[PDB]
Amino acid sequence: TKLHNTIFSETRKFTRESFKEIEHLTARLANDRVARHDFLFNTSIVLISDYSGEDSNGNQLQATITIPNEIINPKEYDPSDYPLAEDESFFKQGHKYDYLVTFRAGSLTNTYEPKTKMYKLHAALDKLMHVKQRKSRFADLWRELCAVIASLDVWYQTTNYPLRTYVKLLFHKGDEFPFYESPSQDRIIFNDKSVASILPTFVYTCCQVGTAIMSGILTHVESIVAMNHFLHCAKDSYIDEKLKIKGIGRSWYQEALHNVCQATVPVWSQFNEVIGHRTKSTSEPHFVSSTFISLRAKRAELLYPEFNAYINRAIQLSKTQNDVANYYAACRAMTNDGTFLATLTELSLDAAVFPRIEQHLVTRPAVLMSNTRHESLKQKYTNGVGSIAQSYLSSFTDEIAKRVNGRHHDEAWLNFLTTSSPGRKLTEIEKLEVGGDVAAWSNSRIVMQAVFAREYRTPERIFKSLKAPIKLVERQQSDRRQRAISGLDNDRLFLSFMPYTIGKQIYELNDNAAQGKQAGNAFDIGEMLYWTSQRNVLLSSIDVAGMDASVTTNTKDIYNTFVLDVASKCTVPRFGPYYAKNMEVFEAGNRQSQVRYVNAAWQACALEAANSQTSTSYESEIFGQVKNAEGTYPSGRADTSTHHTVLLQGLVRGNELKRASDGKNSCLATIKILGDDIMEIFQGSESDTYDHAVSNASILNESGFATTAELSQNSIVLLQQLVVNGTFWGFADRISLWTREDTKDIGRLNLAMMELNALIDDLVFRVRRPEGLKMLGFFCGAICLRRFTLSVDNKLYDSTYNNLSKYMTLTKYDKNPDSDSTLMSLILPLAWLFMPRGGEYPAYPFERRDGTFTEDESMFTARGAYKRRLLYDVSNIGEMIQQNSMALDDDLLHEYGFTGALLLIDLNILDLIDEVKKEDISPVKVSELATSLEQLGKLGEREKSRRAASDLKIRGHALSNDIVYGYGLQEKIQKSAMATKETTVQSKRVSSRLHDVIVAKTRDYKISTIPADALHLHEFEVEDVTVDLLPHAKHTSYSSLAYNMSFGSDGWFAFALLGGLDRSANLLRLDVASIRGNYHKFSYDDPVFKQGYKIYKSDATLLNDFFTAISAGPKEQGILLRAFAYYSLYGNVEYHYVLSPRQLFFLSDNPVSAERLVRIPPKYYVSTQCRALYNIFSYLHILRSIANNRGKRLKMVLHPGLIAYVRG
Amino acid sequence: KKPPTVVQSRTDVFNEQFANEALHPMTKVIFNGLDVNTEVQPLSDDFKQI
RNA sequence: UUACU
Ligand SMILES: [C]O[C]1[C]([O])[C]([C]OP([O])(=O)[O-]P(=O)([O-])OP(=O)([O-])O[C][C]2O[C](N3[C]=[N+]([C])C4=C3N=C([N])[N]C4=O)[C]([O])[C]2[O])O[C]1N1[C]=NC2=C1N=[C]N=C2[N]
Ligand SMILES: O=c1ccn([C@@H]2O[C@H](COP(=O)(O)OP(=O)(O)OP(=O)(O)O)[C@@H](O)[C@H]2O)c(=O)[nH]1
Ligand SMILES: [Mg+2]
Ligand SMILES: [Mg+2]
Repeated sequence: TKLHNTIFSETRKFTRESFKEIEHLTARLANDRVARHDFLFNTSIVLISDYSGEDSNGNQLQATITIPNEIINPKEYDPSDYPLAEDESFFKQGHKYDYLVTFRAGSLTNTYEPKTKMYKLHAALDKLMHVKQRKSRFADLWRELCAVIASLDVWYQTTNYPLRTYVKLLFHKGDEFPFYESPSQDRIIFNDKSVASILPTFVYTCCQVGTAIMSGILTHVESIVAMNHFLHCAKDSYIDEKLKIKGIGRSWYQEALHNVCQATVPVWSQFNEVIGHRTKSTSEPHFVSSTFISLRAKRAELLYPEFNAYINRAIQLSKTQNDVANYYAACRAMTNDGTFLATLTELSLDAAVFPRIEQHLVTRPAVLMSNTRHESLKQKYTNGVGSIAQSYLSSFTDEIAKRVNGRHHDEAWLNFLTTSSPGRKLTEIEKLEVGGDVAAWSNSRIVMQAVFAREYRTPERIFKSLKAPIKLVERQQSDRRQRAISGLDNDRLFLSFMPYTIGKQIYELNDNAAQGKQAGNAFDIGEMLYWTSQRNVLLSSIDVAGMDASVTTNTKDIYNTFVLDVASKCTVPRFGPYYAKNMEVFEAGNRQSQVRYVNAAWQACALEAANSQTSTSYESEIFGQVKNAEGTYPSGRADTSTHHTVLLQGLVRGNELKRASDGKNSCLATIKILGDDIMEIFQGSESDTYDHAVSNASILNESGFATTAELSQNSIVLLQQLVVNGTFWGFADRISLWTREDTKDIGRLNLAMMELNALIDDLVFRVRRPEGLKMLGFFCGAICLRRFTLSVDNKLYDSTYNNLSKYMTLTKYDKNPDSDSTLMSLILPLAWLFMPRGGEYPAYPFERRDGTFTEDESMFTARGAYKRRLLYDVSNIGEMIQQNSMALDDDLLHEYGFTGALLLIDLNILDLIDEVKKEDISPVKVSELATSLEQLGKLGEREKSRRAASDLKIRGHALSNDIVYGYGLQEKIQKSAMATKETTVQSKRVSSRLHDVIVAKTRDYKISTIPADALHLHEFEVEDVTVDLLPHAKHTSYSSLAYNMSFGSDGWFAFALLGGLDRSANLLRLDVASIRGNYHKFSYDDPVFKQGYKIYKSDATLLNDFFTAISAGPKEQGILLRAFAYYSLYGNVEYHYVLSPRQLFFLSDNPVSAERLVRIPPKYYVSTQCRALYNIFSYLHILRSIANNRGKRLKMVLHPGLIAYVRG
Repeated sequence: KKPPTVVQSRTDVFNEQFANEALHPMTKVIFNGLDVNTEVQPLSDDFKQI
């Protein structure tokens, strides 16, 4: 007490009385404003110091805790900080301090009256300081800051760490916190008006640095150098200073890798296994040593001199390639706090989406054909930058016209007009004349098409939406500045769709039109891991800077020729509101109109290409309606990922045709373009590759693009994932644990813990200490995510309290006039943080009866039905096999409180809140709307998919809802009833049904055990003879193949003992998601693939029937079947487990690799799947218990009922 | 007893699997006598020597 | 109050 003298802070594990201490302290420290203020701010902790330590390496470092006077007493408002023009039309152009300058809370005030533009300015700058500063992911702002600072007590066992001194000196006023947030009234309301305006961001910076201290990236003395740099950024503008440091403060490793010089690295093979290690001497070549002199001058003056002195030690002291990796991830977390950079978007309209013209103008095509209006129909390039691009691209127009021919587009329209979002419109007067139900539905894309289903074949539909202005959606990232993107309505989305479908088929044609991120694991980098491992290579990785701006309308035209020249050779009838007809076409070098025959693709593309309006128009609370000056790329259209992929593919590949055209070689190997991130690979002498590396820059420089500049020997980046030397560097700070800003799919639920488990698994190979990150995710799982607030009604409030207080304490809340619902919040005990259905989080070692403790669950622990074994693991599984019993200890589960958590599981609150929303909406109003949707499409025999889904279920077994087609017409409507709210009349019958669920399950509870589990109760016994260590472990012994895979760690040894990554599994999974919406982690759940396999393995003669429930085409059918037949070696449907490929990057997918590690005495092989089921037993317990693996080989013993259960 | 710190025993399995070679024996000087390295005990302790 | 891959 408090949390640094606990028995858990010493061991660090769950003794039977130590778990009652952590329950008592965190629940006390949760639901008090006061207790929290005790814990962060006792007077017993000294002020710290002239501190000294060792900056994450062998050497030592000292630094002083300095706080500037711009934070301890900030200035006044200075209204020349956010000036206007001569009119009040927009902010002054070229203004600096575009973000929220630190000015001391008090000074903003309104003076004058509710009009006269400047009042709406000070009112909206108040929305910047009070509303747009908080973005707390799980809990409120103060519970989250206490979650590091409590976990940072428990891990380091003391309170002499100097992060709490920044907690004390930056804010302490002796009665109460300087500021809190309301939730109900939605703003941060202050309690000291003299405190800095910028401080609610400094919670999240103290949050993130303590996350980095816990991760092991930064030590204690290094976080001094961190925190001083952040407060130095806060002198004038905390983010405007950070965005200039963001470029300099991480470009410095190319000097330190140069100075290290000769560095011994692993190498990879073509099929990404480690085959060798070589010592390859990193001295970056002569022409980037000239970029060191120019860059180190900018390092000297733009940076804080102690942050600069930390960098200049990392150039000089670094001795291995591992050593630069230590400083680089640690200097990277000094330049970021993970806070998403949020201001009012009128400030960032000038910075983000204003079009720039970098130097050259791009000239126009020779228009060859034009219809009755003089506009571009067919056009060809003449000796420009585009003629380089169409030298490569125009060859594809003869093949894509048979792939863009052979889709039938009206079908692919309704499948791309999934993902319910917005149309721009607020429907209007005709929202009354469609219905009051479909009034509230009217946000989704699939619904705003259904309301206007009649207009889809008229050509005046698209003409009446040129009149509709495009509205600016804003969305922000982790380190980029506040960015805007254009939310197009359904008709401006329509014209961009045929350029999206044409530019999509170049992806299957050309490898180098490249990788979508379905792998999650090593195959997203297994390209970059190979070419860096090679000899005589220089690697360039190009970002252009800003690539929304740059695309003027003329640069946009290079994609327009490629989309036209496909559509002429093709034959698409009708497409939409068109039809293949007989147009008057001017043929340049003819006098006189000669009528060609045009198809609908042709017409549509010409119209869209001609007509293009680009401006985004944002309605302001300050100004009237600010409109972006057009000529940007309105990045939401349909083709916002293909227009920057197909373009840059034409410019760089087209270069090596033009260089080959005039007697120079090409000397370029594979290039991976996901727009805008260009990444090409060169080979030859150090002079030949550079003669090509300039021209790839210089043609992009003369295309009107600002390529930033990046290249090196042994350095390469793509999709914000650094690969170097054949090792993977992390970028840990981009996963901010504690900032969301989504305002969409917020959980304080079971689903709020899934949002922790997915982000905790993002950081398992970006961390230097994954055990410490498990300590951090536990207390933030404990302290923050603890309380579920529910509005009952009064009569049921009495017995809702009495029934649930039997097991776990439920908070009660003070009674209400004249709203008739009291609030009350349940307290969700710490066992629920470990449950299979609740929080699926890996545990600490518990106590058995005697008690010899369980195994400490590591970061590689798989989730779903495995956390139900942890319940049996407490009951001494080895003992159970001794007495031959499936019996269970109700004493030990009730003592910790496992029994009080599975009640909360069985109450099933989440789908019950979904059931009442499913209860209220009439399915008759949905069906008339959704019959009109299938009128646009197929046309007929989407009915045969509903028939195939229903024929399959009544003959066999349930194939569930989202997957099969016309239900996933119906399910795509449903999400707006899911969206448009919980509100109070529906919320009063939430409590009536839940209280009926309560009084049934409280009336008695015992742990419900199923016949479907025998099927844990197996325990491994350690022996005295060691494993072999898989000779690629000698190669990755040095140096630091990932961050946590340092020599003699848990992740390295798991990559050594468990071993390997096959190519054979996750190529077919990389082949599966090319069907079904690929661009990210795609973790193995995949409700097509698991549901189809449970029919394939046990059951399938029916498997003809639910392929047309997918409406899987014959090609699409071929992908899935090859993955089903390979997923029949391993493993079982009967025993469920889930991990993510983000959780185990280089570790193997297969339980086949773990059967090498555990002998099974072969009297246990007792069923036909039973060899394939014992592998998962051998697979998981190695990954679960890896922190207690000496390198012995464990052996399996079984309960005879587990032998008896699988016999059947 | 001792048993040392399973990180330091995980590198024990890595050590005794991937052994290497050392100990060059050359020094190597001129000796104009007989370079004696070993001694020989007598084969039969039989006689006292009063 | 809210976009596409
Ligand atoms: C029906 O019911 C409901 C719920 O329940 C709610 C929620 O609440 P909550 O959030 O839970 O809260 P919390 O957060 O928990 O808190 P804490 O953080 O714990 O602490 C606190 C604090 O807070 C505050 N407060 C403030 N403010 C502002 C407020 C408060 N309280 C209240 N009650 N209110 C308000 O406003 C303080 O200060 C402190 O500090 O909610 C509900 N909901 C609400 N509303 C609504 C809902 N739903 C739907 N609808 C509506 N309207
Ligand atoms: O939500 C998103 C995020 C990103 N994009 C993608 O953004 C690309 C354009 O954005 P850029 O990638 O060109 O921005 P920039 O790098 O020049 O900005 P700085 O780092 O220099 O500060 C587009 O080509 C697109 O594919 C989106 O369309 N939507
Ligand atoms: Mg870029
Ligand atoms: Mg980018």
